[PDB]
Amino acid sequence: ELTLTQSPATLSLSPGERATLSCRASQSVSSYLAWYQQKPGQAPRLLIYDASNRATGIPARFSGSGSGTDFTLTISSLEPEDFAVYYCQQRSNWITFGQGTRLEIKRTVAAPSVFIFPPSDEQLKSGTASVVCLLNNFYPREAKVQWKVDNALQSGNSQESVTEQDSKDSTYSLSNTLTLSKADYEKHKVYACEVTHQGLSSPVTKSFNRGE
Amino acid sequence: CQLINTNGSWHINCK
Amino acid sequence: EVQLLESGGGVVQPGRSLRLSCTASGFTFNNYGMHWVRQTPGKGLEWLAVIWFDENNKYYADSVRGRFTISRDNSKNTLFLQMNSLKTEDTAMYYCARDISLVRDAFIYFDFWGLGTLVTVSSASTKGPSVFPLAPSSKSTSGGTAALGCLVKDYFPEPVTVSWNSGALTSGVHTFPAVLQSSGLYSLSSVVTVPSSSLGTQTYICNVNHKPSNTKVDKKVEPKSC
Ligand SMILES: [Ca+2]
Ligand SMILES: [Ca+2]
Ligand SMILES: [Ca+2]
Ligand SMILES: [Ca+2]
Ligand SMILES: [Ca+2]
Repeated sequence: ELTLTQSPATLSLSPGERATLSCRASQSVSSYLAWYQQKPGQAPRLLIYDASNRATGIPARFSGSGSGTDFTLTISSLEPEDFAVYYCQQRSNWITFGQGTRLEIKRTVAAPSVFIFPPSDEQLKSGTASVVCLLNNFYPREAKVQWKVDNALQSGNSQESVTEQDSKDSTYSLSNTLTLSKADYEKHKVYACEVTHQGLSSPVTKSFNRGE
Repeated sequence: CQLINTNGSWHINCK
Repeated sequence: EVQLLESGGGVVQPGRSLRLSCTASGFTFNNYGMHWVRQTPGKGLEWLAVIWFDENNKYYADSVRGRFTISRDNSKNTLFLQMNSLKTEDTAMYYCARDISLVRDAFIYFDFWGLGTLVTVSSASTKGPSVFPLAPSSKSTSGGTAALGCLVKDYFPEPVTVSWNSGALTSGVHTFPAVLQSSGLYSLSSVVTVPSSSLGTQTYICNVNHKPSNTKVDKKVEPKSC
């Protein structure tokens, strides 16, 4: 009944900068609003409730403001432990949460190293063929991967996943896997992964021909 | 004290 | 130190039951409202149920009302969630959470959370992964850099662990989050980048261990000499 919409989805900043996170409610919630922090593999932690009331033990650099439909969490000066996911939460009508704003480490643009891997021979006698494309240590995290079978764009047959931000170089890596039956794998011979990323001047293509 | 939900609205009543 | 610890999660099939426990210490349990909240990567945090000071005073979300039952035993400082008629979309991390419970000031906010217990609802059967090499190809930059890895395919449930050379090679490894395929089985890749001509000499082993199926594999990855 009340939807909380958070923005931005991702915020890229450095230690010491000011962070401003927004939460918008689909109808007024007065002040019945709370903010939570969550780090990977950990539970959320209460930061603010009743829109601006700082929870016990929460440092003073966290503050909340707003009322009605428009709210903001401000972190006055970021510390490295503050990089995490943040959720708002409403209790004016039942209980709902925003979808979260992810706070990540800003760094210079870095291009992905792109590698393509044909299916192993041992997998092909099982009768299925997976082609793996790896984008290694790139930044920012936005990147588009597209598979071309005999220079035909693929659709609906591949899955990808992305690493958490590297804690030493602050890059991301992405692995994308193309699943085909061997029978349809043997119909075609060139297989290509074309990746588009801010760090590459023009889309890069890494490929192989089947049987090599 | 009893926790009450009325069409989504929360309140506590104590007798 | 307030503490909440959930147990009872695990793998179960659609239509079956499961009961979660949440043990409380470090505060006067019977003075606080208590909640269950779940989280999925796909749709985030979802509140499920509340029980207040009186143990018969409860409310539920629409999507679990009548299938799940929240209860508390205050003599044991324990909170429970009875989960009947489970569906695949009940797969989540389930959190125990304490309500701030300040009748005069603020309530229906979650001032302490547990560690969470994982619930997987799935028709699938435990199955060890097939492990296939992601071979370092022979068309990479001599005097440069090359990537190789292991594809850990079709296993269930989570987790698997992967190491390289028994843990003596960690630098430059990325082990990716598993993805759930439409088969209902998981698949995962683990890769490592190393210099280019130490390929034809150096031995690279991925050590995959899937404890639910007691599958332990050490796969040797070797170049394709095209
Ligand atoms: Ca305060
Ligand atoms: Ca990482
Ligand atoms: Ca109200
Ligand atoms: Ca509901
Ligand atoms: Ca208040």
